[PDB]
Amino acid sequence: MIGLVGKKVGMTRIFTEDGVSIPVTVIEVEANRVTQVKDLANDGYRAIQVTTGAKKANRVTKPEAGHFAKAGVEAGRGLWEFRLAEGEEFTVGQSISVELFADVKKVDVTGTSKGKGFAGTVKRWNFRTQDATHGNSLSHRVPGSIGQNQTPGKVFKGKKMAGQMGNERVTVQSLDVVRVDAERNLLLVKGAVPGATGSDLIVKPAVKA
Amino acid sequence: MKTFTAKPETVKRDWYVVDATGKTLGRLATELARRLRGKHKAEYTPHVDTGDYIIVLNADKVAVTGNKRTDKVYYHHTGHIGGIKQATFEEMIARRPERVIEIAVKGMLPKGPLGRAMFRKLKVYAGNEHNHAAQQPQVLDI
Amino acid sequence: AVQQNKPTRSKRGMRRSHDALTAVTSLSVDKTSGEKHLRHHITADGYYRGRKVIAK
RNA sequence: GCUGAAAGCAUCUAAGCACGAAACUUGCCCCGAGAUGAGUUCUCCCUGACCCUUUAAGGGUCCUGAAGGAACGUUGAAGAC
RNA sequence: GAUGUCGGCUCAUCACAUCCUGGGGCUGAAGUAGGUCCCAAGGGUAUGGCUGUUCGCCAUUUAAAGUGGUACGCGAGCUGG
RNA sequence: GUGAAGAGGGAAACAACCCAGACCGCCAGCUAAGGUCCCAAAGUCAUGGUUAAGUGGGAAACGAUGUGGGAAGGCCCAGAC
RNA sequence: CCCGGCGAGGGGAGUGAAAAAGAACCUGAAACCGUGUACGUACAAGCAGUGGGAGCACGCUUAGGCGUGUGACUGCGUACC
Ligand SMILES: C=CC[C@@H]1/C=C/C(=O)NC/C=C/C(C)=C/[C@@H](O)C[C@@H](F)Cc2nc(co2)C(=O)N2CCC[C@@H]2C(=O)O[C@@H]1[C@H](C)COC(=O)Nc1cc2ccccc2cn1
Repeated sequence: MIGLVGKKVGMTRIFTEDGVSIPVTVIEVEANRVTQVKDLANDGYRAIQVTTGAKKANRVTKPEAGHFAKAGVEAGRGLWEFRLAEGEEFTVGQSISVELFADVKKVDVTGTSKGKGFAGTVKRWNFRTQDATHGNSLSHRVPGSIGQNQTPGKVFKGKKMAGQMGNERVTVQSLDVVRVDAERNLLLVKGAVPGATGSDLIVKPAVKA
Repeated sequence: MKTFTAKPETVKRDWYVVDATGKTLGRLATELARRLRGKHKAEYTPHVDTGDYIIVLNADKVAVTGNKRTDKVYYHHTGHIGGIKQATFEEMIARRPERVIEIAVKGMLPKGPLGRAMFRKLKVYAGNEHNHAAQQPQVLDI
Repeated sequence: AVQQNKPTRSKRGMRRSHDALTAVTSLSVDKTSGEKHLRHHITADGYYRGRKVIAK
């Protein structure tokens, strides 16, 4: 089915009566308002565009304001699209709460991973470090060989090298749902999810099942 | 006097439409490339595109002799070392039947900027309907 | 480590295609002194936003 | 393997039909319209007056300067720049 | 009027005459476990003692510790026994 | 015999193979080897056959009711296979 | 006389046949580095030219369809000793 957009509040622990501690990631899932509904006759596919949160009226551009005004709903801090599974039907202005995850039992959480910046092969690709002694000359954490001789005479595409690490879209699948508190707009899922505190998260039910 | 040469600003390019149902792939693409280049015009000029626009319909119904419907392989490389992918004539027809005609014609056209422009005058569709009626394309039984 | 062929004037100019400088889009004007200054900086005389900030 | 002739039989095959593996195509994750074949959808903004002239996708003057963008500044669990 | 060699380290990539896993036929295949041949290259495919060693012997593991090509891959990447 | 000391055309590219020996010029014509569906100049030419393997466009001993043609022979309406 | 740090270095004035003869001084070549104008260039692959060749600009022209510069596209084409 469809998913929801939320914010990562942080992590804590839930104690059960059986003496177990469940690590949970708290996700604030406010009312998700539908801004646009796409069909096949006009767009070529079925989906819905949603928003959540709030934004400074003096900072909302006129194009964005007109997009929300056409739906008759307040503005948010972004826009996200969800596909429909051939049997779902929504309407503009419809508010979707976290109660939609009441009987799912598992979800997939997508977010933007933390940014490590320019990372080395040891950290980015788990390359084995060379000898710290025994004659090593300036080659302790360097990659080593990156190819072969007069044969192909080039470095193959996809070669594992240093470069940007993190700050990319990441999805974690099949996370257990621990609690659904609609009174507080909270969704507790067992385990860690991508991103830092305060980042945006897309929560969809598990597709593997 | 100097031999006549065509001008791309004064050359006349007509529009044609063709039905590919039951037609042999190679024996069809040959006439297309012949017309897309302009060899059928007395004003043919190798450094000018004197060809005509051609619409191809029902590309998903072309014919091939022998067992080429299952033994003909379309290889292509992606750039990575694994790279080498392949698809049969049947697989291509089901996935993207238009590429069968385009690939056959691209190989019969000259290689370079000019031949790359001739290919743009080819409009291939999988069905029997096109959205170029405004150009009034004339039927061509080729 | 070192080149096998001498690069050209062309490639030298291409590399320097990103070496050009950027001029200040505009200079700000003080309310009181009407002097011209960098934005968010004080003037040569010592004014800033018409308040007679440090002059000595 | 089924049915089944050439070959009165037989036969998995020649017509036709059904099963069949971590390989193949998908399904899962990520990039992705410089996909120059440059795509689609929604929304927002601009509704002057003249002159010259080898008179056209022409040039120039005055008025006008939107949406939005950039710049500057405070900065960031973003970042070599 | 210079194409720097063994082995080790780091990083690998392809082939299939396949070591493991997967699918099958025959068996002097009861079962368990094996033998042989066919299909299959998706992924995976030991640590240590001795020796400069590759190899090899030994000890102990593993579903398996595959065979080869890549200047007997890789010193403008390290080492120098 | 050619190259060396020899250009040109053909063999995809290829000093030595095939055709052929460049005094200069021409937006004239006939030919050689080799070729005439498109890339790419010229037959989607004509006539009668073969192949179904993309053989053509890579290869042996050997193996097989693949298929075409030919010369005989054996058993048969006393009823053959 | 003027800008400039009572500078360097320049701009005027003046000398002289000449200051583009001003002492970094007769003549003032080439490599090399620049400003300006015309044309071309951001889907196109390689000794960078050659043959063909559109368009643009400019000069002619007693329109005379010529010349100069540029060179989209295209056939051939792997420097010299
Ligand atoms: C110090 C001192 C060692 C001494 C000389 C050194 C030197 O001159 N360095 C200068 C480097 C020159 C280089 C690297 C030149 C390159 O541009 C081409 C290169 F790689 C190509 C290349 N080189 C090499 C191989 O292929 C080869 O062997 N070497 C290369 C490294 C040294 C070694 C070398 O030559 O060692 C020398 C040793 C005395 C040989 O011992 C032998 O028994 N030799 C031998 C064995 C034979 C058996 C059978 C028949 C006949 C034989 C004849 N000779």
